[PDB]
Amino acid sequence: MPLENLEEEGLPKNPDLRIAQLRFLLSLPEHRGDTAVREELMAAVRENNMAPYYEALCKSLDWQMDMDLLSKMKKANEEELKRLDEELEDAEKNLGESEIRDAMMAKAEYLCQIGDKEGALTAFRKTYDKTVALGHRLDIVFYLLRIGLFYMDNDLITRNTEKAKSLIEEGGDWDRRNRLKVYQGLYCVAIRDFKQAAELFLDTVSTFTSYELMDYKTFVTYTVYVSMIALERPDLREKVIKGAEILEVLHSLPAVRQYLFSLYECRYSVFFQSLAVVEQEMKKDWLFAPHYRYYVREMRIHAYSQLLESYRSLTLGYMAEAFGVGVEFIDQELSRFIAAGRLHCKIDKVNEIVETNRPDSKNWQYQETIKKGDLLLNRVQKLSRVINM
Amino acid sequence: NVEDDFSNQLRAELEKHGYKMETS
Amino acid sequence: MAAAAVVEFQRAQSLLSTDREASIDILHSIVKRDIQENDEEAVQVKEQSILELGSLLAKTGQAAELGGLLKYVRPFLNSISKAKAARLVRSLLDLFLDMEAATGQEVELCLECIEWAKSEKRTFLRQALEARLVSLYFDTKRYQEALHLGSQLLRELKKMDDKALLVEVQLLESKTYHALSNLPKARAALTSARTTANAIYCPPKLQATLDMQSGIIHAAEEKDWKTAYSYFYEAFEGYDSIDSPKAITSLKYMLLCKIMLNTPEDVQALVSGKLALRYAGRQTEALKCVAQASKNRSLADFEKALTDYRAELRDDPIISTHLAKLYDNLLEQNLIRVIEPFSRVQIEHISSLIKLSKADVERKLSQMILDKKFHGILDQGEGVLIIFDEPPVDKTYEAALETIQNMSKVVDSLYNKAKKLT
Repeated sequence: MPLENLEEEGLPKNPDLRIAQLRFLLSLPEHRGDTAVREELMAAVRENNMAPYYEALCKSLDWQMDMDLLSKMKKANEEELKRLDEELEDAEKNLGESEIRDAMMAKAEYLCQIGDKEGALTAFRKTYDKTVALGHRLDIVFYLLRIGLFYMDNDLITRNTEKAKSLIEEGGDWDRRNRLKVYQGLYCVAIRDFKQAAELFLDTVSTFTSYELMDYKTFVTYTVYVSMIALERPDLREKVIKGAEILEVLHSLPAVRQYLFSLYECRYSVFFQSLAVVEQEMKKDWLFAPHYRYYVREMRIHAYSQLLESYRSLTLGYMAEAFGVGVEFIDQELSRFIAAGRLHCKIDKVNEIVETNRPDSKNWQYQETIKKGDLLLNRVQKLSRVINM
Repeated sequence: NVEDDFSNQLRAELEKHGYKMETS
Repeated sequence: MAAAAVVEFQRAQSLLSTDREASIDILHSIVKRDIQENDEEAVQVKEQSILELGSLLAKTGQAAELGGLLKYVRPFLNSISKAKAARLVRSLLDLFLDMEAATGQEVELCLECIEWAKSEKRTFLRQALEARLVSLYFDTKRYQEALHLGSQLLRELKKMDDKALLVEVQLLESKTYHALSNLPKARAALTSARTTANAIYCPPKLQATLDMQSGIIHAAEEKDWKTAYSYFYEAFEGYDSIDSPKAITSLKYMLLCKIMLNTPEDVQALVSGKLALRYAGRQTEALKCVAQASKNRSLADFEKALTDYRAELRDDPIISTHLAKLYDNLLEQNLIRVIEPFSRVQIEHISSLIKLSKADVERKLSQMILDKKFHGILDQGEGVLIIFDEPPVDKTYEAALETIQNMSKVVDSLYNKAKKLT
């Protein structure tokens, strides 16, 4: 529910989309009352084309906030904060079992919606300790977590996550567990790693509740793309197409599945078509990192990797044809990967034959041992002098 | 190295052009 | 008594006398009157009403009259107020499902029915309607919906249960989840099914599903083809009295066991035309073509057949999984004999043994190398296939590679600690 705001706020942020995108982003805060969260989200971005207000930046986004939106924003943020003050006060005096637990709870849907950290830090923590219906506790801890993600503060988010971790096994509700997987994953992308995020994400696909989450169609497409950056072609490909995922969903996967399918088929020609369509639809609607490099780079090597494994020699003429991308472009894309050490092939362009070093036996490994060794040794020589003195 | 997405965008467009004419 | 005495005569008369377009008009008016009826027993009248309308369900057809007529069966069902009655109605539903109409109509009629059974009256009828909706959903490829409908019910009918009709929802669930590729869920539905079913005594149709369903679990999961074959025979015998989509799924399976054995002759010996001819089309022929293919030792026969057949693959889990094993196995057999005496074997020679074209074998081979299911390499620069001993890695070095990595993190830690000295 408040999760719907981050994905929309991603839309002006990413480089596949820009200016129009603010009008849609603006509509959601009036409707939900998420208004405080949106205002907060402008600061978090720190200018990548955002801030649709008549208050400031009227033509800079070429969209603006409405007058009703402004009065409602103020009304909603103040009401929640106002209630919070009195409930915090009244609650202490009476029963600790009942009164405080209820009072914090009453605030809590509203408190996350506004995204106000300060009021939240004290109120949220008190509820959890005292046992009641176990499913209820889990739901509540989730609202505390939503506030911290909005700012992109590392500290606040990590702090929030820990209370949930303790609680989840305690309740044991596997439906509720699945929610904790999504929050961690957003945060995991937030630092950098899609790789961590991917592992969590794959689990969430099984059992799904759309409460405190956006929608099930949005998430499945996210999960298959994030899985892919982490996982190689054999296992992910088999799960999405041959398994349940496309049949049940009733088609929203086609962009990401096409991208995996080409590798399986050994017709690279589809791979290159699939890249543009997946990039805009699936990957880039994200507040937490609309950063193509991890996705794109990992997929480009996976495509080459299988081709290199299957033959000791190839022609250029075959490579160029299969991909369909040009001779120069294929060389250029490769230049990064070989140099980085993702791959290890060469193209003798002028004679149009490609020689491939195989990944088999001690030799490929000897090359490898040395690579880890040089840096290790370098760190060692520094260490020997510093400790000794 | 890293921060590839920017150049990547340019790579994708040009590549398509080359991709249509050449492909089998 | 009214449903039989005037209604059946009047319906037969309108249809016999004046044209099929003319009668449709009379027919609408007759069903409206039916609500009230003029019954002297609600019980009897309702069993017969549902039966007479049930002639229309069987076609199934896509007429205007067909959609509206379907609506009438639902209040009539609630009013029936007899247990024995449920089985009758089930059969008419089976016939609506076997012969396809539009996707949308078929799903909605069954959805609406589930909710009304619940409103007016017992869980017992609500449950019976459910078996059919879940069956039809796997064919439509609306799995997500099938999962929600079947899972929800289970707890509620549990305190009710002493009755034969409830097992059937459990039987149907297992099939839909197994096609879905959710083995825990399929196994769960199986768990419920044999404990509840007790002994066979239950309607011939009910017995027909009980025997058929135990066979699927045994064949795919536990790999007991012998026990599976024997199950399928019993089931077949029970299916002959009715026509349902369930009856055709029984025909596939008996043939399937033989193909599995890897004697293709047995398959040909066995054929039982009794259910097969009714349903004849693509589903009947498929089991024989697959057998032909196994016999020939041609990948191509198998390859062609599989594309057309994919709707059949989706329909039942058993066929999809075993055909994948067979295709893959066959490729594997053909390939082993080709590599084994020749290293740098000619492309024409692999094309010829497998029975494919040169382009097609190389493509498929690419995938196989990656899996490393013969530990060779396809050399494009001569267009020759090479099999040699080229084992991936070795044990000392592989483990050592991981050891050198770990040390790198340790020396870093040592660098942090080390800061304090300076």
